[PDB]
Amino acid sequence: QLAERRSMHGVLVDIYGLGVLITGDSGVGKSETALELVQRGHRLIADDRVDVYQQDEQTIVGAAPPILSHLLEIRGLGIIDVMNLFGAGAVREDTTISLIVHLENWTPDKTFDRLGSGEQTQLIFDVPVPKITVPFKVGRNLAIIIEVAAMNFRAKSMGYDATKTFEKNLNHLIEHNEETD
Amino acid sequence: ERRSMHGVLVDIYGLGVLITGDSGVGKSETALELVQRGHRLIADDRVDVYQQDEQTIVGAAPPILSHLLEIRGLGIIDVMNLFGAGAVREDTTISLIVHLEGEQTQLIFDVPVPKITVPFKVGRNLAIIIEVAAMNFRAKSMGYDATKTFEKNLNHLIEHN
Amino acid sequence: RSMHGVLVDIYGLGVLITGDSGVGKSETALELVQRGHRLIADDRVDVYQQDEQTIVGAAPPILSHLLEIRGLGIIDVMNLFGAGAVREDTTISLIVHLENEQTQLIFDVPVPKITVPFKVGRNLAIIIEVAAMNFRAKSMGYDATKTFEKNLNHLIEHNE
Amino acid sequence: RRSMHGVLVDIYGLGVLITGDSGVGKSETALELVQRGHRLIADDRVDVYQQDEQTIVGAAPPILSHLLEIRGLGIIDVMNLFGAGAVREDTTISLIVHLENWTPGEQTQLIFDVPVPKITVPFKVGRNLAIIIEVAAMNFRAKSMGYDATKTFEKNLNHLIEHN
Amino acid sequence: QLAERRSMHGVLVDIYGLGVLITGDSGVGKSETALELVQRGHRLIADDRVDVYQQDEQTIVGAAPPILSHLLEIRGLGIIDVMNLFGAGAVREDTTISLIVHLENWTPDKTFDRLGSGEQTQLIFDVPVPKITVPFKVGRNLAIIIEVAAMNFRAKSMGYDATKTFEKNLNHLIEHNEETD
Amino acid sequence: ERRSMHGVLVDIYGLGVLITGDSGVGKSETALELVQRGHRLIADDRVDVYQQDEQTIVGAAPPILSHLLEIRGLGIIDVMNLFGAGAVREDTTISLIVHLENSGEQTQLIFDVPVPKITVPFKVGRNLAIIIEVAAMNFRAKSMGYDATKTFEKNLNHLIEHNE
Repeated sequence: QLAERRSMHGVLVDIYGLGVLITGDSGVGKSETALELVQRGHRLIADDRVDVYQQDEQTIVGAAPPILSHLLEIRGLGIIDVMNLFGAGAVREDTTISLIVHLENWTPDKTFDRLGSGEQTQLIFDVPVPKITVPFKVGRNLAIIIEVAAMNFRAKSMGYDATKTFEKNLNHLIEHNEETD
Repeated sequence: ERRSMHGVLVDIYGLGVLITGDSGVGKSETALELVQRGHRLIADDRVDVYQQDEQTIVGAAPPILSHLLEIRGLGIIDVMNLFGAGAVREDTTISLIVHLEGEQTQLIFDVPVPKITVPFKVGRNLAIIIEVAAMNFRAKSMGYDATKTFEKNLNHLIEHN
Repeated sequence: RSMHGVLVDIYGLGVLITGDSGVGKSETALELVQRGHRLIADDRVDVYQQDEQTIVGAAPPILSHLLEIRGLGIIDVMNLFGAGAVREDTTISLIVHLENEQTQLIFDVPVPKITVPFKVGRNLAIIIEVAAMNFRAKSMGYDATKTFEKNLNHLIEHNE
Repeated sequence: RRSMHGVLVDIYGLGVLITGDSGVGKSETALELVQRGHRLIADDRVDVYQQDEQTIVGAAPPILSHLLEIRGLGIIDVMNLFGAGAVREDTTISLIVHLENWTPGEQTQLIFDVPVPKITVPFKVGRNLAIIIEVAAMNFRAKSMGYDATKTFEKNLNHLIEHN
Repeated sequence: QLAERRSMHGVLVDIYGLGVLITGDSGVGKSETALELVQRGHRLIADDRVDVYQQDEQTIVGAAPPILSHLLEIRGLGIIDVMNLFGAGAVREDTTISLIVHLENWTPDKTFDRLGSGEQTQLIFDVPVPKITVPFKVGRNLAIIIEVAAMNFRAKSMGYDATKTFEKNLNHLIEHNEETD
Repeated sequence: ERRSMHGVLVDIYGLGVLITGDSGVGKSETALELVQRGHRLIADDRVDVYQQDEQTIVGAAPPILSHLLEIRGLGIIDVMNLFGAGAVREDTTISLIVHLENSGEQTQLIFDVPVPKITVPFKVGRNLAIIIEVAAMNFRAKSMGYDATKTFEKNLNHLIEHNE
C-alpha cells in the first residue's frame, strides 16, 4: 500500500503517544533535544531526516528512512544507535504526526503567541498539520517545552482549553486584581 | 464500525495493548500501576474496537465513561484529572493482546491480532510483565530475541575460547 | 498583602522564587512540576501572616494554577500534570531570588533569602531543589559549611 | 497536645496518616512512598495536636526522628538513606487512610475535636498500597477543589439514561 | 583473571554501584525482582546462575556464565534479552560482590534481625561475604527491600549506622514516652 | 602508591567516568545534575587515584573533602546528606575520561594505564549530563560489540537486498 514519500528536515519523536515533528535552524540542537526526550521516556522515530506520507485526508505518517533507522547524530561526540543505548521501548518505526513544534530564533522582530489562541498550520501533502513556534534561547529547557506543547495539544483536542478558561474569567480576575488596595 | 470488548486498553511505550481476563482485582488496579509508571490509559473495563487497514485494529475510548477507572475503597477516579494529559490517550492501534491467568493469535474482525497468555499466580508484579511483554513484541518485530542472542553466545563460546 | 514571584512546594518546603525578567521564572516552575513538585501560584501570590514566626502563601480564588509559556500560550498546570502538581497553599520558608547573609521582611516577619547569580546554561530547577533541600538540612542540624570548616580547622592544626 | 499510632507522610504535600493492621506492613509502604518522592514525618508515635478549629498538625518526636524498622534489615535511617527530600519535621494531617486485613458510604475520625476525613482500604492479597494511597491523596485534593468525578459520573450517567 | 570459578544459584545485580547477590528459593521470584530492579535504574549481571571468583582475600567478583550473558528467564512468557529490551545502561559484565541478600520463606520458627545488629556471613572461596536474610511474604515489594539493603550497607560502611544511633538514644526516647500522660 | 588528579569522578550506570577540564560552567554543577539523575559521586574538584594492575585504574574519595560539593550561590553542600547513600560511592575503577573543552578515540596515560578518553567540543548550550550519560552508555555498548557502524551496515544490507 506504498504511496509517495516526500522528505523533511527535523526530528520525529513520539511524546506521550503523540508524533511531534521538531523543526528548526541548526544551532538550536533538535537532536540533543531528541536525546533528552528519550532519557525522559519518549520514543525516537527519525533524527535529522524524516520520511512522511499521506494516509487520510487528515492524517500524515512519519518514519525514518530505512537506511538511517535507529541512528542519531550528536554534532561533537559521533553517531549512536539509540536502540542499543536505550533499548526497545525507546524507538518506534513510525507515528502519525499530530504536531510540528518549529524552533525559532528569539529575535524581537515580530512576536509570539501569548494566549494559546493562534492556529498556525503547515501544509504537508494536502494535510494542514497544526504547528506552533517557540523561541529558542540557549539554555531554555527545550525538552520540557516540547513535552508541554504535546500535553496541551491533547488537552485542547479533548476540550480542555486553558486559553478559553482564562478568557472566560478575565473579568473576575481583573476584578480581584484592581482590589489591590 | 463499532464493537465492544472487555479488558484494558493501554498505550505502553507507544504500543497499544489489550489486557483481557479478570481476577486479582487486576485490570483496573493494574491499569493504574501502569499510569503511575508513565503509560497511557485508553479505556478501562469496556473498549470500543473497530477496523482500519486489512491488518490494523484500532481501539477507542467511549465518549461517555471516558478515562475513568474504579478502585474499590475510593470509588471512581478520573485519570485525566488526577494524572494530567500524559496519562490518557483516546486511540492507539491494537498491537498485542495480553491475556491474564507460548505465542498465539486472536482475530477480531478477521484481523489475527497477536496474543499472549500469562499464567498468573497471586503475588505477581503484572505491570512489569505487561511492560516487558510490550518491549519484547517491539524487539521481536525488529529482528531481535533471546534465541539470536543465545546463538551469538554459543558461537562466542565454541570459538573465541 | 499580595506579592509578585513564583510560589512552589519543593519537597514540602514552600519556596518563593523571585527572579528577574528574560530568564523565565515560569519555565523554571514548569520543570519543577515535572520533577514532582507543586505550583501554588505564579505572579500575584497572596501571602498573609499567621504567627510572629511563620508566613503563608496561597492561590487566588480565580485562575489559579495557570501559567504562560511563550509560544505555547496559557497552560493549565492541574490539567497538564494532574493533581500532585498543584496545591492551594503553603507556609513560605525561603525565597530564592534568581539573578542576571540575607533576609526579607514580609508583614515584618524575617524570611530567609538566597540569591543565585544564574549563568549562561544553568539549570535553575536543580539549584533551587538543592537550595531547598539544604535549607531543611541546615534547619535540622547538619550544617556542612560549618562542618567542613571545623574539619578543615583541625586539618590545619595537624602537622609534623 | 497528645500522641498517636500510625505512619505520617507528606504525599505530594498532603499530610496523610496511615493506620493499618499488622502484616499489612506499614513501614515498608512508608519506604515505598519515600522512594517515590514523598516525605516521612513519623513512623508510629506521631505527635499530633490542634492548630485552629479546622486544622490538625502532626510532627516528629524530638528523638525517633526518621527512623524505622524493616523486618530483616533492622533499623534504617530514612534521611540517611534517601537524603533531605525524604523527611519533614511536621505537616497538617488532612486524611487518615486505614489499611485492612479484614474483608466483609463515607467516613471520618476524631482528633482534638476535629472531624478528620477517613478513607478505608481493604488490602486484597498482593495489591499495591503505595499506589493506592497516592491516588487516595491526589483524589482527596481533586474533590477538595471541586472536581468530584464520582458526582460527575453519576450526573453524566443520569442524563445518559434520560437520553433514552 | 583466569582464576578458579565456582557456580552459584541466584541473581547478581549492581544496585546503586554495589554488587548484590540475591539467593532464595523458587517462588520467591528472584528474576521477576531482577526485572523490577532493572526497571528502576539498576543493572543486571547474571540471572539464575552466577560465575564467582576470588580476586584478593577480601574481594569476590561475580559475572554471568558467558553462554547465558544478558539472558533472563521469566516463567511468565519465556526468555528475554535484557540488553535489547533495556539498553546498555541496564547490563554490566561484572561487579564485585559486596552483599548477599538471602530470601527466606516467612515461617514462624526463626526470629529475624530486628536491630541491624546481626552480622551474618557466607563464605565464598575463603572470603567471608556479608549477608542478610529477609522474609518473603508473596506480594511484598522485594525491589525496595533490596535497594534499602544496599543503601543501608553502604551507609554502615561509611560510618552512619542507624542501629548505633538508635541504641545511643534508646534511653532518651524511653524517657520521652512516659513523658506522655 | 597514590597520585591525585583534578576533575570529577562519577559512577554512571556502573561505569567510572572522570570528567576533566573545567568548562567554567562548573563541573561541580554537572556532577550535580548527575546525582539528581540517579548517578553516583565519588569525588568533586580533586580526586585521588591509584593503579591496580596494568590496564586498571581505581578512583577514590579523599577521607577529608569526601562527597562534598561547592555550588556558587548557596555554598557547600553535603551530597550524602541531601541525596542519601545511593548518590555517593567510596571508590570505582576508572574506565573512561570525558574532557570538557571550552577519529578521536583518544587515550590518556595514568600510571602507564592507557585510559580511553573522549573530548567534547563544547558551546554553552549543551546539556552535558546527557552527553556524559550517552558517552557512558556508548563506551559500554562498544565494549560489547555494538557500534552504529554495524547498525548502519545492517541497514545498508537491508536496503540493498530488500529484506531478510
